[PDB]
Amino acid sequence: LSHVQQALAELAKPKDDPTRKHVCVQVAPAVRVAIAETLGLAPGATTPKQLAEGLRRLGFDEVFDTLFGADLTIMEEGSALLHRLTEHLEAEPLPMFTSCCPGWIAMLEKSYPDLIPYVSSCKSPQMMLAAMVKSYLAEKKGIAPKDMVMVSIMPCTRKQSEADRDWFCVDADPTLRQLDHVITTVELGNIFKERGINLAELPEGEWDNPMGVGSGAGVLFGTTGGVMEAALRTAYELFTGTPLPRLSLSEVRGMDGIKETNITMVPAPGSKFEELLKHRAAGPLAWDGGAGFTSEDGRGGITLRVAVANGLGNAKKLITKMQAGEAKYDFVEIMACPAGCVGGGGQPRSTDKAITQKRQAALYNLDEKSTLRRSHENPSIRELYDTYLGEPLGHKAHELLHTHYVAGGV
Ligand code: SF4
Ligand SMILES: [Cl-]
Repeated sequence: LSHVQQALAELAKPKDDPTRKHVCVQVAPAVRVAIAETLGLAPGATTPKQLAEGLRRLGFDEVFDTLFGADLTIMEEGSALLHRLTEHLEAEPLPMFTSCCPGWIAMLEKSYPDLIPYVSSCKSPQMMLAAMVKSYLAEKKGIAPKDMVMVSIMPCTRKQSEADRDWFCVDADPTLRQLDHVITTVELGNIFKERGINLAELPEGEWDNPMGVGSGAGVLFGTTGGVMEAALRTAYELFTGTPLPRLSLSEVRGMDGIKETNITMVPAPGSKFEELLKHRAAGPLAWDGGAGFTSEDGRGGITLRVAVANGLGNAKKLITKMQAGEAKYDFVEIMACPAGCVGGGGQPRSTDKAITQKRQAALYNLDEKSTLRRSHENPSIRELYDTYLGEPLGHKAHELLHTHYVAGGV
């Protein structure tokens, strides 16, 4: 039985059935914008809450926004970056690579195992949310993890292999998956139509909060610009005490699918970061000790060099020049898909050459695009850490939200 068939089997069970399980679903933003195309409509032609209603009509007991998991990734990865930056100032290496794309993680383990220490140990947004629901939420609702089923709807054909990583399980039992089944945008679209469900004709439903209390998806109003940018912002604003605006990446000449930006950071006055810049300034990626600037009275500062690679072919050319020292970066994100997740392998096929641009544009409302969201300000995220996880990068956070990598692959 395919994973789609297994999830549908769990849903086919009446809710009052003695063997019925608590079936949960989480949905990626890339899915929500592209799902309307399965009806022959434009991207974004169906609202988020219409999809929520549709999923609830399939029989899901919980409907979650993957963005909640993304806030956890931003928290952990932002802290991780700040940590590595900190220990490199006072003399887990640099540059740091992000790790949300399983296509990158796969290529990392098979072709570049010597780069493993440089990669963030953060789990993906979907896996963090999954680990959370079968731990915190299970305990809150008095449900055994074995009686909870976690489904994700993804734009990606690789998110199942990510989920199937052996140790992504509960209490060292690899049969108790943190995330059981992954369904693609087109597969979900096919399920709706085969049941006569038209999303565009549905009323607005509502999301569930992974914290098990309150209303909404447990995510505040506004946008972050994605995990990488928000992780950067997290580190930046703690380091400088000043807000980081939305990033504008510029294309690197001579390199396809590579974008970059330079971010200058002056430590906040009186901070530990100001002490470290002052009191001390004298592998496969040996890293030049950083890009720093200073001046007359000692306005000491460091320049964070960031790169983004789409996709895997273009990424190899970047790594080559990095090892050659021709490309110098501190923070690198590698996505397997040329257009990123909005153009993932699980997305509808279109004749429109600009379909990925339409998807991106329709991702959020002009209202939401104008408002900056910060993960550490999310009351649900604050509560989860204060009352359950402890500190980011800590013991509990490492066990539930972090992972490891295997040289040679799995
Ligand atoms: S870039 Fe492609 S392969 Fe990587 S996470 Fe996004 S959809 Fe999946
Ligand atoms: Cl994810």
